[PDB]
Amino acid sequence: ARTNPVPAKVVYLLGSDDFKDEEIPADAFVIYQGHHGDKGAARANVVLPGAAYTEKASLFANTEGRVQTTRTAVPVLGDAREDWKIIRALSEVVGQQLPYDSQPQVRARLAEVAPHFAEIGKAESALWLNGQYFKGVKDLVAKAARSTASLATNISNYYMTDAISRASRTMAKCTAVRQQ
Amino acid sequence: ATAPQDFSLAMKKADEIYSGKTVKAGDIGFSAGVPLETYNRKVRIFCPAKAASQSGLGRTLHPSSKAPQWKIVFENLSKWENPLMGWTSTADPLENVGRSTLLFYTKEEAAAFCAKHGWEYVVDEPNPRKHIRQKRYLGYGDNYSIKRKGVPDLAHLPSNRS
Amino acid sequence: ECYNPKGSWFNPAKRNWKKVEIWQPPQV
Amino acid sequence: IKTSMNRCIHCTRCVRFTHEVAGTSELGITGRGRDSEVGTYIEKLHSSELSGNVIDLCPVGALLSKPYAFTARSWELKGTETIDVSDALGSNIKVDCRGTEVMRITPRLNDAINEEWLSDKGRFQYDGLKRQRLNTPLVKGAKGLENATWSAAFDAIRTAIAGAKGNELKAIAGKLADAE
Amino acid sequence: AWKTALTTTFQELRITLSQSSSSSAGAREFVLGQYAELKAANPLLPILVRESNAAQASLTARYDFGVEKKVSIENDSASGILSKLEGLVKHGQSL
Amino acid sequence: STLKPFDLNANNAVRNGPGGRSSIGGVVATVFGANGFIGSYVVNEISKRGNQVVCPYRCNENKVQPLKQMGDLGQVVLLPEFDIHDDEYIRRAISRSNVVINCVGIRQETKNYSYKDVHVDFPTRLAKIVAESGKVERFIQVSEMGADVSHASRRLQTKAVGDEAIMKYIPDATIIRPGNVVGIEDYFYNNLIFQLSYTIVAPVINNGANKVQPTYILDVADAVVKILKDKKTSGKTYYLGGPETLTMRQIYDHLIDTLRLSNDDTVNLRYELAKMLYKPLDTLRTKLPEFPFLGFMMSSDYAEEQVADSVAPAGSLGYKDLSISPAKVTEGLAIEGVRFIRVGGYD
Amino acid sequence: AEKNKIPETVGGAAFKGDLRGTSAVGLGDGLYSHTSKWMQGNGKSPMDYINEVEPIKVKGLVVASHGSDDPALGCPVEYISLKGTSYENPAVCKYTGNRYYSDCWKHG
Ligand SMILES: NC(=O)C1=CN([C@@H]2O[C@H](COP(=O)(O)OP(=O)(O)OC[C@H]3O[C@@H](n4cnc5c(N)ncnc54)[C@H](OP(=O)(O)O)[C@@H]3O)[C@@H](O)[C@H]2O)C=CC1
Ligand code: SF4
Ligand SMILES: [Zn+2]
Repeated sequence: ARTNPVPAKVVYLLGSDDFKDEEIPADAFVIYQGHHGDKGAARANVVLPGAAYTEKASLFANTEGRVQTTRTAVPVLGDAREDWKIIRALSEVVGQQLPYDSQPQVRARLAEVAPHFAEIGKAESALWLNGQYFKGVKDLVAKAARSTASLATNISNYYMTDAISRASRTMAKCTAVRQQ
Repeated sequence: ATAPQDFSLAMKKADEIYSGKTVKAGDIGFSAGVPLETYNRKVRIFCPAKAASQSGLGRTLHPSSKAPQWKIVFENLSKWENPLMGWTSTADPLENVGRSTLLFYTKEEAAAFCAKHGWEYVVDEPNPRKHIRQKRYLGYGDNYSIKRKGVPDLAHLPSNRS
Repeated sequence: ECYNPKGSWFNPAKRNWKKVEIWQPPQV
Repeated sequence: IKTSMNRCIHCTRCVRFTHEVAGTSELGITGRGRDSEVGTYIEKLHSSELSGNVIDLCPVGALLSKPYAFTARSWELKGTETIDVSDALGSNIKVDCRGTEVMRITPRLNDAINEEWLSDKGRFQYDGLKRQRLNTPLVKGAKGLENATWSAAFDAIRTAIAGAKGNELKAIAGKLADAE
Repeated sequence: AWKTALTTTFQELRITLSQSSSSSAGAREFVLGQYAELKAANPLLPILVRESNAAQASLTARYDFGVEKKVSIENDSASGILSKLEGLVKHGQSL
Repeated sequence: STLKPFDLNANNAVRNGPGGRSSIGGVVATVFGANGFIGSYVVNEISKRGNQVVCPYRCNENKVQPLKQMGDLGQVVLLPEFDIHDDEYIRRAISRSNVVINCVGIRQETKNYSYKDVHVDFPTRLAKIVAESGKVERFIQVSEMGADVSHASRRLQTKAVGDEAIMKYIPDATIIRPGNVVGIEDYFYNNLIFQLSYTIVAPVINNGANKVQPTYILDVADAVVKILKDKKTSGKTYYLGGPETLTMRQIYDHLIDTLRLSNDDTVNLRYELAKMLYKPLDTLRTKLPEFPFLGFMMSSDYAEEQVADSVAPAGSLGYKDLSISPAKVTEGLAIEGVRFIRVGGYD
Repeated sequence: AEKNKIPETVGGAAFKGDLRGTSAVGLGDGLYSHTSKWMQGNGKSPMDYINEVEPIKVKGLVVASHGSDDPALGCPVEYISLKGTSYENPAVCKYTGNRYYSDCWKHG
């Protein structure tokens, strides 16, 4: 993919409402999977409803890498489903059926791909291999050029940074109060 | 932590005098007579954390607490609104039983109960609470220490000025 | 036939007591 | 922040938090004796993004949450312990729900990650979980995105994927996508 | 020679190992000595080194269309690790 | 088994719950003729699954009492004053409804209403009113199997003409065409029993040669549900005949056997004689009110429909297309009702 | 418009530009006003009643409010600060909604 960029013909958005506009070639078939209607859903040929973090039991990794898990606080709304179930059902439909058919099997697949995912709630130390990596990428780091940009945050407004915050009325009032 | 020194004394004593006969896991669930699909439900064994609004330690696992604090809870299921009156409708028989009545002193007790009935369970230990103040404000004296701005510089003294 | 709940068929503006607003797709 | 200073017992938790932790140093006890009062002497609005924590720190309801005002009582709410996806800190939270509605979000103790503090975005973004929600599968037509069943959307995705091949299929993951 | 050919053969390479264990000592020697050379030969190839305390050492290669072959690398010297990776490359050639 | 959705547009949004009484089904139904034998079971099936049923009825509180129990609070809506000639009431009845079922029919003529009104005018008028709305997605009309334009009986001819009018206005309507329906409140076995027991002689048109395919009421009620759960069924007529084809003589004999009647009370009132005995009595019916003494059996139309074979056409849609196995009407639960009367160990 | 407006408070017992604490009731139906959610008619609302009542002048910097005239037949006793209050901007009893204002702070 990096060596030979190919104009995408079908783009799958897994909750991505912050994509750069050049990411979709504007003639691609876009599948948006997510729980709020935003820039992603507007540019979708098919929209697949999914549960939110309050409605699903899902795994997230911290900036420290500690694996933590959500619980289903409230039930799923309407004809929406858990996202992994949606992808596995689509896999059966398209003719490439995925091995897992239950949440623990998905967690076992996560444990296989990365062992720390089995250790929920515990941060696993990292072997210091950063120097060997930079010794590996010698030619590439030389390939990288210099840019006329200064090191600064990409967060313009803190209260709105994701689709949930953008929908929130309270965050909008906070932003208006700061901008007055 | 010392002792309740009340009816709980005889309660614990009845516990240690008596014991239960061992049975294979799940056998009692058949004796219970409930629908067998009940045991297909998954169990989470956890102790509630402290509410952020209040500073009492009773609900937490603390030596002050003398009440059972480990709950068996079942996963949340579908809930809807009554078309006529907007009431919250449900079809889950086990909605409130675990939160309301299934209280255990120790995690192993709840695990034993779940294994006896045949419920698959995942035990979640509470995040440890350590009552350790930071070094900056370790004590009341530290509030008015020289740490705030350093030792007072005496270069303002009239002798030092002149 | 004077008093009925607001979710009744008889009610002029019948109420579906849904607590979530649903996204309306853009036109065309 | 909603204020009822009549209910204020003159502890100094809000002032100590605003000074030591938040570091905006806006609140203080102005006055002497019984008419001593807590708050900004001028008309000022609390600027820290940790502003919500004073509400939890307040023992006697003098500082209260304006979004969560007169909406519910404590005994009515079922609390589920989950994590905050607002940022990569993974702040540990307790989501309080009545029926199918999330009513409020409050932090949990985890000395490892969030001592007991929660940012304002995470605390007050539950409002945007009721708005602009996706409930049903949508498939595009000449009339726009329209209601469709799960099977029809999967059929459309199958017809779309059949055309694409290899790197023509592209995936973009969002900020809130989970590991599974 | 064959180290150049990992990119053409493998879509990704995973090295699972234990952070501190006697079984994973050979894997640790392999990763801290040859990972830089393998990356230098195959810059754009993703070689993912993932570790946990109770993790069991393994060497997994994903070929085109999701075919994955896992090779256990436990209690094997760093040279044996290299041989096992060569065998993985040959298996990829067979496909 | 996996529950299948009611194939109605935007059902996925509204539907919620297990599918029971307290669950929400996205079907609001206006069942005309709800208080009737066929209509009550259809109302029961639709309302059982959490759906809302609007039941227009001619003022009669005691007749519509069973429909009150059918559904949860606010689900069964009973509209008090139904007239087939009143357009505004029909528009009000189907205002919120996305499916309309028409079970309104008369077995006999009276002075107030003739066959042509009920079986022709009402379907056409209702078809226009449903067509103008657009919210209604599914339309189901219930008719007899033997209904044909070239039929001697006026009832079965007017029914077919009304069905054709419905097909003209709504092209996507489904015409359910069950046979003689057997049930506890049916007019088939109950009338046959009353004929055998409280009548001086049981006249049988010809020798019972006419073939029939009786079906149980629960099967037709389930067939309605299967019609509504599939959109591919729209625009098609389904001949819901029973599992077994039986001549009328066999049914009379088997009723005599099950009831353990002393002997055969049936007589041979061949055709061309009923056509002279009942022909004036039809003119008598059209000028007099509803009278219990004479009805249904004592008409020339009944004799004309009992000289033909009311059986499903060979090439035709039926229960198999709906994946239903019809239960036999001569054995099992279907026949319990006649069984309670007498079985020879009884009284 | 009301579908994308921020819930706001008029400010009789609150401030002119604050957020209004809101539940999700009526969000599906499309109602965004407090009275619309529970009253389906076109009659006068109790808020319209309480607005019609006028603020009452009192002497002092604190007024005792019992809601009704008899203390034990109304709201709990409440002490309301009259400082910085005028006819245009009166103090409010939270239980009853009565409005009060005083000129004593201006040394009168
Ligand atoms: N043997 C059977 O039961 C079979 C029946 N069918 C057909 O199904 C339909 C109904 O079956 P069934 O229920 O047995 O017949 P019913 O007479 O038992 O039901 C008739 C319904 O239509 C209503 N109705 C009749 N005339 C009028 C009118 N002029 N104005 C308003 N409402 C009226 C009746 O209400 P009220 O009680 O006030 O008249 C009753 O609710 C008939 O068309 C019949 O041919 C199909 C196959 C076999
Ligand atoms: S924390 Fe609450 S009670 Fe304490 S001074 Fe601040 S407002 Fe008053
Ligand atoms: Zn008062």
